[PDB]
Amino acid sequence: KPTTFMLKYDENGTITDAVDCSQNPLAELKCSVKSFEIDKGIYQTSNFR
Amino acid sequence: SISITTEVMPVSMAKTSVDCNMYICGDSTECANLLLQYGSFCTQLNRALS
Amino acid sequence: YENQKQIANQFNKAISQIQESLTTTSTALGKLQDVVNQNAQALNTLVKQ
Ligand SMILES: *[C@@H]1O[C@H](CO)[C@@H](O)[C@H](O)[C@H]1NC(C)=O
Repeated sequence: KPTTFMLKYDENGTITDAVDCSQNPLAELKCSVKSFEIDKGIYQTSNFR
Repeated sequence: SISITTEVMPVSMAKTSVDCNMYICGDSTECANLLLQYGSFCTQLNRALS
Repeated sequence: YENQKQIANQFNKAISQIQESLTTTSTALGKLQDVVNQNAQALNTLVKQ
């Protein structure tokens, strides 16, 4: 199914890890700030309809 | 003599948010695709206001 | 002049506590970190454009 992924290329050029930006709110928050580790707080991510 | 005077100081203003895809486009779906070609202007605007 | 030893000891203990609270990774320098972060996000936006 057509989804958005944030793939992780390592030092040697291979894909080691990825997140699915449509699974949870937390995976969307990971994709929007472009990181795997998030600090504490409140963050705006997207808009709802 | 004893005198009591007043000083008025502003501290804050009204907080505001905007929806770009509703302000610029609305409910349309051709406008959304045409607006995707401009990069992140609306992520940038939402950060500034927030 | 009559309580000089107690005052000198309180000064030295407070200095050591400043040192021990800065060593223990508690983030009290978040303002200079915010300066760094804002400059880097500005340049990331300009290069991504
Ligand atoms: C890259 O490849 C070399 C040789 O195959 C290996 O020794 C090295 O550990 C690899 N680097 C990583 C980060 O896996």
